[PDB]
Amino acid sequence: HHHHHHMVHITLDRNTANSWLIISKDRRQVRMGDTHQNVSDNKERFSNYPMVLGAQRFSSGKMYWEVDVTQKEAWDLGVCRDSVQRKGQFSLSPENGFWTIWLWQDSYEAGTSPQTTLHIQVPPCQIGIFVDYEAGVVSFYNITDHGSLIYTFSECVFAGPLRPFFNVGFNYSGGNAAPLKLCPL
Ligand SMILES: C[C@]1(O)C[C@@H](Nc2ncccc2F)C1
Repeated sequence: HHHHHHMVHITLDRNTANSWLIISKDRRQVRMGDTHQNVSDNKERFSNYPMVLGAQRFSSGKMYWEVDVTQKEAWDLGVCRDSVQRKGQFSLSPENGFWTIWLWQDSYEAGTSPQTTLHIQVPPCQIGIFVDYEAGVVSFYNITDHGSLIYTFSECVFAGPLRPFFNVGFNYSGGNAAPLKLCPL
C-alpha cells in the first residue's frame, strides 16, 4: 500500500469503554484489568465484551491508523457505526454496523456473516486500518510483512459517522493480558 500519508491521530474514548478496561493517560493504550475499574455505568459503555471506541468521528475522507497486537491471543480491530448497539449480545457483522477482523484460537478471520477465513503467511505484530468513506472501503494491512493486504470490505454501507473500534479480548487463559497500542505516525 501507500496509505501512510492519510495518517490520523486516534485516541480512545474512556466513556465508551467496558468498565473492566484500563486506558493509558495518553489515551493511546488499552488493556483488560483483573477487575471492574471503579467507574460509573453509562449508556455508551459496551456491557458484554472488552470493547472501546476511538474518540474521532469520520463521515468523509481517507483515514489510516496502526495498532500493535504484540503477544495477544485474541482481539478484534476495525471501524463501526457511531450508532452500534452497546448493551447485550451481538455479532460483529456489516449488517450490525461493524467492519472488523480478529484473531481467535490461532485463526485470523474477517467479521462477515458468516465469518471469512484469512490467509496470513506472517502473523502480524502491527495492523494498519485504512478507511475510504466516499469509496465505501475498509482495508487491513500487515505492517510486520511490508504492508501486505490482509482483507478489503467494499461497497460498505457506513450509513452514518464511523468510529475506530477495538476489542482487547478476554483473559481467561492468563495469556492475553497485553494491551492494544495505537502506534506513532
Ligand atoms: C501485565 C501488563 O500490564 C504488562 C503487559 N504489557 C505488554 N505485554 C506484552 C506485550 C506488550 C506489552 F506492553 C500488560
